[PDB]
Amino acid sequence: VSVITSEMKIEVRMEGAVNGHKFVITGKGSGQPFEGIQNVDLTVIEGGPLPFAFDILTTAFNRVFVKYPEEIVDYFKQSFPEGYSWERSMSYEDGGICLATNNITMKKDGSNCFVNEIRFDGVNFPANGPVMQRKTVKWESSTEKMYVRDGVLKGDVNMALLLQGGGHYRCDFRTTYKAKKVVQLPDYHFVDHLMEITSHDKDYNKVKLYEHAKAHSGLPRLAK
Amino acid sequence: VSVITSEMKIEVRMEGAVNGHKFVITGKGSGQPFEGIQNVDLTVIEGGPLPFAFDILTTAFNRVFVKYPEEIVDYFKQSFPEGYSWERSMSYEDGGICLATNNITMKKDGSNCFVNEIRFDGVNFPANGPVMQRKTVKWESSTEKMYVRDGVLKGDVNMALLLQGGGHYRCDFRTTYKAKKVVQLPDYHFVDHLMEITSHDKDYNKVKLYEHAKAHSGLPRLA
Ligand SMILES: [Mg+2]
Ligand SMILES: [Mg+2]
Ligand code: NA
Ligand code: NA
Repeated sequence: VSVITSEMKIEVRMEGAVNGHKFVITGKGSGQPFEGIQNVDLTVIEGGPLPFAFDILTTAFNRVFVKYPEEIVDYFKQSFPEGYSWERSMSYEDGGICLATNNITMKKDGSNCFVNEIRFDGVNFPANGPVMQRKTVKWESSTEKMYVRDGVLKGDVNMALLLQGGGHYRCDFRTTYKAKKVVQLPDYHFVDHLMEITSHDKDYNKVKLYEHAKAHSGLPRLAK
Repeated sequence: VSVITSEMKIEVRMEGAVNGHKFVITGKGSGQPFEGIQNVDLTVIEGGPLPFAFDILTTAFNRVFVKYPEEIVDYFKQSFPEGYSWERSMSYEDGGICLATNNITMKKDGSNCFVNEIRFDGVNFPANGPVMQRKTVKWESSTEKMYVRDGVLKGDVNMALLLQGGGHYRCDFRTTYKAKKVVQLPDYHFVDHLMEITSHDKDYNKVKLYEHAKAHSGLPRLA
């Protein structure tokens, strides 16, 4: 039985370090689990102004916000109220690499709210690279590949940051999703994503995000 | 001018998380910079007993402890008293991966002591893997390849953990060393390492380490 509702709140707190630079970011937002859309307003409370591209942090700021068709098992909505946690490695093509974790649960009060405890760490970003030079524009849309492995769910996605000077900067995502209770496991499937920074101040101490995500089973066998 | 001396103290504090499990470890030790040897006694003060193999943490607990030949530029000893920091990615063959950083400096009270601030994070370690099942025996010796890249020093090394059931579990290290001041840069070279846990209690809440390291220029051209 699912306890998810159409309108739910989001509370997040991220603590981390990139190339040794420590920072803390908090935020509040809301989302529509069944429509696969969400928003969050972020505020850098420690470590600002960040010396690296804020874009590397955005996907860390919940697959429960995905419109899942009836035919596909929803690993995430089943996991609540207890919730689930995820672990992720984000390997950039120039050697830079980030690891992040998020422990998600719903508040015990009927406030329909998700609480997110996030840790984010990145290292080996070249001083003259697009991340430390803040030359990123946005993440392109993507299609995450979902598959079960040893009783848990994995999601791998080829990501790409559009650069200011044109061209792309690739990053390979490897995520492991772990429900806090036994839930039905889904067959191999996909999750399309579109996420962007809808607003931000000069130094990105204030950032607004938006994401739209939908699950599917890939292209039909027959054309048209 | 180097301010390094033959006998120096070591103080370390590591804060981290592996597969979401938080922990804090502190330690005290000593080393001989010129002989390339060092020891450290570690104590898990938070998060114990650790659910993962302690071996994944040991290389995080200073390349200043390497016997460098006269003919090879020593990037590390030159950096003090200011010091240097390092960043490292440790990619295991089964997908597990760890990142760590260490900010190293010398105390300014004349106590000949290195202070180390370490952050360690690991994710994607399979529940049935040797790390989460604590089936590791030790790290084999190694030879780290040192090369300059964009004004800083990189060190890459093929590492391997001997497993209890026999066989090895490989990990590729990619480290970036950054001096806090301008120092002479070295030519491509190598650093041989031998590190081991010389003592530990049942759950590894108490662990003693030892490392021996020496730099060199590789095999001579002639046999
Ligand atoms: Mg922008
Ligand atoms: Mg042992
Ligand atoms: Na399914
Ligand atoms: Na040299």
